[PDB]
Amino acid sequence: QLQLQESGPGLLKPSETLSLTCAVSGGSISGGYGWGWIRQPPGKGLEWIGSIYSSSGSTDYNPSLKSRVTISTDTSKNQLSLKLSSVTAADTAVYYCARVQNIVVVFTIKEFFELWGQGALVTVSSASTKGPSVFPLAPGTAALGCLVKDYFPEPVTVSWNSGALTSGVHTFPAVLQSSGLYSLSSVVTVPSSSLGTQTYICNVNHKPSNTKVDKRVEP
Amino acid sequence: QPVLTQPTFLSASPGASARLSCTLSSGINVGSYSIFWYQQKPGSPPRYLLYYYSDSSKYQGSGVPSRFSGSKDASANAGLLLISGLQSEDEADYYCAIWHNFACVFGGGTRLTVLGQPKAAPSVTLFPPSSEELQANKATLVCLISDFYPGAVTVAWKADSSPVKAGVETTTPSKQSNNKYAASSYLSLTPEQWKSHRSYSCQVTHEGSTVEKTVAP
Repeated sequence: QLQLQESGPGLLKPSETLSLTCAVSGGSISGGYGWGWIRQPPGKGLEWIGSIYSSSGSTDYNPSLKSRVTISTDTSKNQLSLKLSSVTAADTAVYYCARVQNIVVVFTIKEFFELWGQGALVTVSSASTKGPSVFPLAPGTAALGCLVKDYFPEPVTVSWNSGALTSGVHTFPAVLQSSGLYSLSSVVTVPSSSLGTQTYICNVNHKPSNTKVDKRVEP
Repeated sequence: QPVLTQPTFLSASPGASARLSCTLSSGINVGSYSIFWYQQKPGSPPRYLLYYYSDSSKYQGSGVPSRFSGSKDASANAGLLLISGLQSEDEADYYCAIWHNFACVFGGGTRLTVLGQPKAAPSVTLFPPSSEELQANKATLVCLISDFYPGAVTVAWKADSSPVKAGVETTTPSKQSNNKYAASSYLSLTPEQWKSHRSYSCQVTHEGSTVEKTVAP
């Protein structure tokens, strides 16, 4: 019944320290085997960063990252932390927190990542953050949408009507423009008979710039 | 070379069994390692599936159907993930892992394709520039392309009847949750360019046939 609530995505300049947290809800950060962090560069595979063990407070880090990594827990906040110093572009990745469970095999005890946070994309770049410009795309099913133009870095999330509307929603993967900025669109298919009486608002969140826009889309 | 090797891609037929391999390099005996398997679908975090060390020592991840099982192939020095009654929904990336010399070592992952999906033409929706964008002295045509299979399209744009190549940005196709594909294309124009033509068209070609949508000022 435990769940991991991971902190959000964002941009870092090279040489800065990455800092992520994971709040455990639905029970205690203590009493189990341990916790860990795993990352995944966009379009690439998984890489374990390190683990921390609850009984001892001992840590086991990926040896290629050891000099830069700190994993810790704070029992009073029920919180797991990762710090990674002196970042470069090679550290751009989705970072996941996870609960570690041990398992008794034959000659040894081993372990696995049983429960995962949702991931946070951390981008390391010399480019500045830029929040999106959001434009309505005006509309028996009718299509209407929102254009989310010229932002950096990923990600952007889009919901409709504060998440109440999910049926018929299609948010498209972003295009990376030659400028280096991203644009995406989200479209929702709705009954055409509802257009005169139902309000439609796209909620566009760009966490790396702490900016959210709610755009009313009308006929 | 890396301690664990997985094939980049694997295709398998629906209803049949998929056999995903995790080959351990020579000098490392597969008999000596517990093999852990994780499944990852687009957008979502990896999901623990199961581990296998021997017939007497193995365990299934919580909520993972018995269709998924583990084994080892001693002669190939490989751990195996076997998926029976293969469903379309099983299309995902699969990662193996072992603990070796105190580290968690991941394989590079295998992307599993489930064969037999029918060909499907793209649905295309084209939006003209919004009044708000035009007021900001910009104009973007938005061409949204969905539910096509296999995952390849080309996009061309026309101003009236003339090809427009400048200002076009088009994504690579990406797998949807329903295992079909989506892509989008954006044409950047000046408001003056937008107003000076009778129409613009987005033309999406897939398997030799084309769907065109038109919008007008």
